[PDB]
Amino acid sequence: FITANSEYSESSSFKNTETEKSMYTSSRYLFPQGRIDFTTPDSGFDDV
Amino acid sequence: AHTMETFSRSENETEVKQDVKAGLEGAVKGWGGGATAGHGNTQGTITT
Repeated sequence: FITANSEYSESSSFKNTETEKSMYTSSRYLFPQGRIDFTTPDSGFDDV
Repeated sequence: AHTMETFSRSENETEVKQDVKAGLEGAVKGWGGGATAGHGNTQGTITT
């Protein structure tokens, strides 16, 4: 004499992305010409 | 002149799935009935 029905459908979804980037550049141009010296009194040299 | 270039890359990917299902039914003297159930689980992972 009677019929009954029930349904229950549940769903879940999840996504997660993490991105990290890093860059570094270092340039050095070294163009020497020479060295200059001064004489300290402790050296004992006549040019002081 | 001296140039040195080094490159490395790693890719990892993982996937897991798991589905469960169940069901039941029966009737006596027309007093019928049924039931059903389900469950799912999907996990992914990408690492670069």
